[PDB]
Amino acid sequence: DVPSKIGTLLDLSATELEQVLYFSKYIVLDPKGAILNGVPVEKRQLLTDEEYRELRYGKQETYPLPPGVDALVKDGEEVVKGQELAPGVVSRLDGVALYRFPRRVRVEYVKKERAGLRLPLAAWVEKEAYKPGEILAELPEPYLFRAEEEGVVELKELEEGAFLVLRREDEPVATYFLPVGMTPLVVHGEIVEKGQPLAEAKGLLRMPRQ
Amino acid sequence: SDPVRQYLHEIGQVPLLTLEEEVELARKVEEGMEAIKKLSEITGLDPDLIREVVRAKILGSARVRHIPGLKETLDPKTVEEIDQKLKSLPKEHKRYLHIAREGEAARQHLIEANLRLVVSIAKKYTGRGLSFLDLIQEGNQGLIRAVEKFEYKRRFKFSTYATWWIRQAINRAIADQARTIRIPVHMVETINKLSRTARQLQQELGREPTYEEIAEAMGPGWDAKRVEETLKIAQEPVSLETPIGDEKDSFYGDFIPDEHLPSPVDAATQSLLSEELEKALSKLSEREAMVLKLRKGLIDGREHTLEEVGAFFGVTRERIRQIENKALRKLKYHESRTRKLRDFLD
Amino acid sequence: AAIDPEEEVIAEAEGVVHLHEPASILVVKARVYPFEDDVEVSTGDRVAPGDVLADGGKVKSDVYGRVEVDLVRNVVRVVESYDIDARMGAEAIQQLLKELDLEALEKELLEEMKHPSRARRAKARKRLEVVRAFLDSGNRPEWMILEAVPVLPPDLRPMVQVDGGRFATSDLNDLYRRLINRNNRLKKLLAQGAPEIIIRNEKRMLQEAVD
DNA sequence: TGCATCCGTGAGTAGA
DNA sequence: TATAATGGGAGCACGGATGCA
Ligand SMILES: [Mg+2]
Repeated sequence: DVPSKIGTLLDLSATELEQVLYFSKYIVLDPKGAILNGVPVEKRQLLTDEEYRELRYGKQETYPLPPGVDALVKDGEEVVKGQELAPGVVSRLDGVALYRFPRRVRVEYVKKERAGLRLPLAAWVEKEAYKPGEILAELPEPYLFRAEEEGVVELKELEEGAFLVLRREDEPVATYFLPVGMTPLVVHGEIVEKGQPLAEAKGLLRMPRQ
Repeated sequence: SDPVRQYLHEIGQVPLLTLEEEVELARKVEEGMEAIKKLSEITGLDPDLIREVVRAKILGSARVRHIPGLKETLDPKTVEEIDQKLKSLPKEHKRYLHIAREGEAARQHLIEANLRLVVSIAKKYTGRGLSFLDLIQEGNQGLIRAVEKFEYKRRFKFSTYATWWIRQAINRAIADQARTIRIPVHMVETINKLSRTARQLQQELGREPTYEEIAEAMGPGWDAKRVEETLKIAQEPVSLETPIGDEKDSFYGDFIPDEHLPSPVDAATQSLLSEELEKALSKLSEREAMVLKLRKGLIDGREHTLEEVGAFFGVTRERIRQIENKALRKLKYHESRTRKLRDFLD
Repeated sequence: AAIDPEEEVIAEAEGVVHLHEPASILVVKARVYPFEDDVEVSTGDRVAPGDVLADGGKVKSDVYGRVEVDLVRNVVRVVESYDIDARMGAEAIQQLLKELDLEALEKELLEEMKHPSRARRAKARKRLEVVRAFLDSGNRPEWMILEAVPVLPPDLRPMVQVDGGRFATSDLNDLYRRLINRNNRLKKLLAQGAPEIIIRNEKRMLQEAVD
């Protein structure tokens, strides 16, 4: 009934009262120190549904990744607005990124073993330990690393470099390590003798990155 | 301006889940309920109470209300007591609390995600006597039942299991609320069955079936009388405001008399009845006439048993009845001479 | 972990885990608080700056927010949010009407009555008439909101049997039926912990039923 | 200050 | 109580009073 009596008392227009009573917009009964768009929440302020959800429950967004693609950022990493979350995905807001349903679990298994390598005295640079990518030796000339034991070759190839395990019968008689710059001259399941070249190490050879 | 459009807009604010999300929420819900059972085994409290407290903390300060099922009233003081009672548990026992919380949250998100299905199911049920939004709400109840009863172990999409409960709820609603005079659900099923049967019969025969033909197509146990009584009991009342003329001038309810309240003629009839009955009752000895009135409740408005009506004036038993008749004998005298009582006998 | 034990993935030996190719990525505005030992808050709790989160009170919250406890990632994450009380409908309106001090508003409007602008004096008058009406009458504004809806006596909304043995009734019975049904459904929905959307819609329907 | 919006009015009796 | 199903459908005339541009 115009003018609205309730609307008149609370100083609200017809539209506002309609929106509040009929569950269009929210009316603030207390700020609790809320801030919206840089200006603090005033009591008796009309909030939309989006505004109320953002204020009360916070702001977040989910970005779908095309199946078969990997993320350019890690899990739990702080993200800036405009920073690409993927090759085809751009994040609209700032905050913490979280992985939703990883389709692939890559487990890196820790392996600590004992291997051996035969090298010329001159080429080898003496060091108590060797970091990945650090030069193990520098060769003046092509050099072949021969087998010191007879047996069956087991070739285990990593990303770069390899482990060659020689075994007679069911018991391994030898374990050899071939660093970067060393090309295996044998294949998997090959029979070799003492003094037969296993691999050729030429030029400057260093520890693999892995 | 339009409630349905507004609700449909509020529905489109929640994005639909995916398979992994659905299975995730379902898993969190089930493991949440299991966690509640675990906390029940540990703390020694009521599973319902714990569930309602966890739910109270999830929903927040916005909603607190007493549940009819709980033995104790639910108030923020109590929810704080029980919450702090749950947080006092060791880490391994405190894990189930977090599990239950995330479980309830997952339940809320799961129900909120499926709200479209309820609408798509309820849109087919329009015209049964219930409003669209009513059907949507009952269907929402069905969806809630579905969420609480769902098992992700069976590798079934949630829509499959939910649809059944939604249809169930919608149907129960339609059967329950559509009639001004309430009829039980089974009887409603019977009436609907009768309707479909009669519709098939008129469909094949090319004319409106009789009670006998309906009795035949209904099988054994059904005769014409039962069909007639069932159709009679299936009749819906009509509105008193139903238009009579060509204008808004008159209503149906203006043509219905009130049979309850006594007309002035009836009131005067009863009054004069008491008058003439008091006129001819003083003609003879007082105590026996007053014993007659004592039996017929003119005095106290109650029929007194022979021992009581006896014990009234100091007599007892067998005499009293023989006096009443005696009174009724002498009562046959006076009136018969003045003949005043004829017309009141109708 | 999976449904069937044979499809589960169990680590053969010692190693580190790396998650790749996620279904999606969820960006949230929040604060991450990794905890080593034990957390004193649970999911759903609300937290102001300076409140103890985990580790016996070593790690606390920087900002206002809602608590999400991640057991998998072993971190207490606080989503930035406020405790704001913002309501809808006749509940909120009734609250506002209850909070009103009529004498104060009368004073304010009286001060407004001295403004040089004609329109402002007009509006101030129109409001002050209502305010003073409530003041003189002794009526409270919050009574314009109904907690309890009266029911008209059945003889003024009769269910009667006509000549033919059929029934005639008043439409007020149907309206009352709608109101009662929606109210009961609302109460059940509240007791069963329905989501905000459902309850909201139900309340709207209730309001329109009373309408 | 004037244009424009919503809202609320529009004979009686009889009969049907 | 279990394939999956996920956003509806209809439908003149002049006045006072207030709201807005
Ligand atoms: Mg039969």
